[PDB]
Amino acid sequence: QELRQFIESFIQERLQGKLDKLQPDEDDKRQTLLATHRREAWLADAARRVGQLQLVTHTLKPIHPDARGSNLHSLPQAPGQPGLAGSHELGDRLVSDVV
Amino acid sequence: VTDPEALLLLPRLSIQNANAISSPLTWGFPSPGAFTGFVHALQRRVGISLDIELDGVGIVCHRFEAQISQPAGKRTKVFNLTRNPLNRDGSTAAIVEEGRAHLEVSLLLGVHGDGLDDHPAQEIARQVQEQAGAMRLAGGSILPWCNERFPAPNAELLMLGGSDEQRRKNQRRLTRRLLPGFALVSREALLQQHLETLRTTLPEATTLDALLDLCRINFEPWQVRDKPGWLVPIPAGYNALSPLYLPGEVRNARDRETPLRFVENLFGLGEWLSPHRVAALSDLLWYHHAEPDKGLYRWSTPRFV
Amino acid sequence: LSTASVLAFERKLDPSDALMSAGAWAQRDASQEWPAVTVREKSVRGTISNRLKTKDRDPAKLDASIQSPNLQTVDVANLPSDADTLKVRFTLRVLGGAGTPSACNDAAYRDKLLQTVATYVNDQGFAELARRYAHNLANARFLWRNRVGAEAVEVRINHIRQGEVARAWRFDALAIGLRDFKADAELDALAELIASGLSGSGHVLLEVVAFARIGDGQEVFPSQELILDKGDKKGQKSKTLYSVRDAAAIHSQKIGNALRTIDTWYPDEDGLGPIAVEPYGSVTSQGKAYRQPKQKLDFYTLLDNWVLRDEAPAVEQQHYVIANLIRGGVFGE
Amino acid sequence: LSTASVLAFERKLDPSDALMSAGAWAQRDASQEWPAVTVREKSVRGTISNRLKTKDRDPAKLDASIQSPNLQTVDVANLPSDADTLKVRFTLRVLGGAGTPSACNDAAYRDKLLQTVATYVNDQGFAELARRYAHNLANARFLWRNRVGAEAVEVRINHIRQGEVARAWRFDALAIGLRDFKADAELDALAELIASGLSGSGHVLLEVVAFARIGDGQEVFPSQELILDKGDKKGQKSKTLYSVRDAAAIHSQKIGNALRTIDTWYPDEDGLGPIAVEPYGSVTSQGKAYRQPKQKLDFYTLLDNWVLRDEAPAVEQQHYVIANLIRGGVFGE
DNA sequence: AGAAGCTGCACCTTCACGGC
Repeated sequence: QELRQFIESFIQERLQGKLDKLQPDEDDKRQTLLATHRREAWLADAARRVGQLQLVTHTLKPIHPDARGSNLHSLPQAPGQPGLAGSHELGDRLVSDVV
Repeated sequence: VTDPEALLLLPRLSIQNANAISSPLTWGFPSPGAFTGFVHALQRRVGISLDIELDGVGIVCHRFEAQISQPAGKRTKVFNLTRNPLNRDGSTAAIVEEGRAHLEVSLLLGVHGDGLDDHPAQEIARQVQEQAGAMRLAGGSILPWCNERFPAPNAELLMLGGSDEQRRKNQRRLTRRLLPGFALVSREALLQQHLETLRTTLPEATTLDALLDLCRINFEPWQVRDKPGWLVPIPAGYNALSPLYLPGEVRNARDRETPLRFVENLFGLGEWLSPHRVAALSDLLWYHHAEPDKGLYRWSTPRFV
Repeated sequence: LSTASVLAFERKLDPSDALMSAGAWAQRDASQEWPAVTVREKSVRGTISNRLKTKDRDPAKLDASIQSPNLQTVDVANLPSDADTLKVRFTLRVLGGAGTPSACNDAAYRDKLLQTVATYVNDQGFAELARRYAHNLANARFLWRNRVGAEAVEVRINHIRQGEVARAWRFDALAIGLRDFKADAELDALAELIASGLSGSGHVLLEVVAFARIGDGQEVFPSQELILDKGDKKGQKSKTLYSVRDAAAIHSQKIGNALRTIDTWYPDEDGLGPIAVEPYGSVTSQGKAYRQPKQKLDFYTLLDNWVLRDEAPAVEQQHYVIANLIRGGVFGE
Repeated sequence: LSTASVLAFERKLDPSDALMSAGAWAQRDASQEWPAVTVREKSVRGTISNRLKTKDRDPAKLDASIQSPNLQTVDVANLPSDADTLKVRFTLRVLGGAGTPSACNDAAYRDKLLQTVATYVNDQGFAELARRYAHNLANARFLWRNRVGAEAVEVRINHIRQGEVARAWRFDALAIGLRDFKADAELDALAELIASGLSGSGHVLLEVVAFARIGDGQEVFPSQELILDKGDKKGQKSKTLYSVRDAAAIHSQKIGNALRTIDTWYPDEDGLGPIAVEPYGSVTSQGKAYRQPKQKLDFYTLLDNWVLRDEAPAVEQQHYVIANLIRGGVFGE
């Protein structure tokens, strides 16, 4: 309602980005590209599209990217030993990767 | 209680393709975890036959030559990669970036066991050297001293094998053999000290170590601030993401008899001293510290200062 | 039943980097005071000899570009004008424990794999494999571009027993061709030494030194370094050579691929020549990958047909399987 | 059947950096220990000879045209005052196997390219190409500015077999012109030997010496180094001559340019003489690039008509295409 | 006339400048 025009603007932005770099003259692909990527079947296909995990500290993909392993979202516990530190964890909050 | 009674000195080993990548934040010299794992593999392959333990190891790095290049116009450096063969159909495969470096490092390691009274004088060190010649150190094949103008022997010095003047004499004749090198030391009290002088009503995330790695040329009423020694960042162990799993729980492990855990790197501060200001060569050795139901799979050089 | 999900094999037959010195022929006896060839940077001026992309361009700027010169700066390694012989020297460690997997999940798969390689080394030991490795050490195949214009080449191999030499071999590397694998006496002695170093008994250290008669002042080729050239002017120079201890040398993997190219058993016209031993056997020169898994001759299908379905391959293909085991790799599902 | 995306061709006819020594004429036979020409860095006082810019067009700062000795720092190479002969010496390998690329992607394109080069070399061998190469070795075209005022130029070509000569040619380089390829018995023998080296039927390394009477204490011209450094002054030399081990020398790519000028076939006015063989055949000193892509006579369109579409060009364009393959380089999509 | 594995194709997606 108040946010419907925001997601319609994003859907139309993706639609125009798809229609711009088509280099099209024939075969009429814009009818299907305006049937799928414009109406609210795009949200049905977006909920159909899976793969995300929203990681924090565990991306297995830098290690030889053709590797279908496990990725974690669990920031570690604070080390009790005084001295060394890591994980960007005691301040200055961090963004979450997604794989 | 981990105190050595001897110090087997392995001479200046040359390593042709090491791991110049050390950690997701640090590159350059390999991890001290590699050297502790190399000595633990040597104890697995040699030390049980002699009923001796091998705990602790030094690093000197007589020379270092990374395989990098400067992009012609930038202030950073990129890694000289290797070429992998084609995949299945004839196509150039996706490249992974492996950092390789030529090292030349001698290492002294602390013998601990009852398998020496006076019988293995210098055949225990010959056995350890002639078995460690067929091994790799950080991913790098140890080139085992081809036909040249000179050889390079090994040494075995005992702390109880000699009186006090002979103790310092043997320490001096030991440190003459590795004097152009640079001893690597874990410095965590210095990192916590620089943190708590830095932490004056402001927090931190990881800047306590990044501020000691850099070269700030700031102004105070240009000047430049100095650091004692080469204070470098080093990967000092791991930390627990996951609770540890049973051996028959994680798919695709290395083996199905060891518990597995998912870990993150940990980061600390190291120094490259010269080994003529160590004040006890029974220090300067890298030991493990598990505390395994917490995480904290650390390696360090304790008993230093 | 099921194969190992993680299956690793370390590189046996591990060579070292092949440093290049320069000196006169028949001075190969005193070939230790020989100075090394240093890589130099030289700036060259050439033309626009690459083919153009006439997409979103105009003809005036492109033909003005091909009318205009092209300035580059490459790396080059020359022999001196007082040295018509290149001396390429490296060391080689034959480790031992060939068929042992360095990582394996299933204990039953580990036992069946160990029994399979045990039956192989029982009925047919490392004779043919070490003979092919001794050929590829004996013919100077590790001179990749440094061999094609040589008048005469000679390979001297020395076994270092404790700290000094134990056995000396001296081969003419042009009589031993690059495509045929004959049977001689000294080659069989070197192959028996390599097999003894490969049977788990010893970890044999050899030195190989190859003299090549190229010419006075000619150009030699150390192995070129790989910079991916995606960024800010990191590809303006277009040629960087490998240098260790201020001396031009060849990479370890290039010497390994050079003494590894022993496979004369692939289903596409094996009279061509031996190719490098790879899973889905690939040559980067022709841009093809022989032994695709559509045919039943790749390393993976031969492996889990040998040690899982108990059917042995042909006598020539299990040599290739054990050559991948010596070659080392990361496999598993 | 299409063009491979990576196609690399290795340099056949590989020369060396040609060193320069100086001596006296009629001592050409014992010209072995002749003292080398050194590069002397001198500082010259001059004038402003360049045309003025819009900032120096002011009436106050046209004083730079009036009093400014312009104080430059150049290099020079002179003969000794009792030595009137420049000797230039280099070596040249010719390898053979021209049409085989050292890097390819499409093996079908590689086989088609090998088929076209094979039906060329069994149709017409390397006769015209090696004849023109031997003619460019005959007249001292590698003496670039060291030939324009020389009184008599004599070249000596020695077929170094093992460490000694096997056949020696001796040519008066001024009698053989720089614009037409005539016939001679010794020239046909050298052309047949270069053709036998170009077909892989032998190992050919030649030693080329060239003497030229420039004059007593005159100025010889070695290669000038390209310095790829942009705008700076008051400390820049802007003339740096090339030298190896304090001996003035000509670049190897300069000699390779000079003995490559065999192209008398280009659709523009060919009454001038042979130019070098490049794709989009360019003389960037003259500012014009012959064989423009607006004509159908560059290397790439003729090659992709000969290999892909099986449209064989004329025999002269076939010689041009095979001369580009002998040159080497990067071709492909 | 129904099950497994292989291949082809689509879908995602561009920067801040000068040696302890």
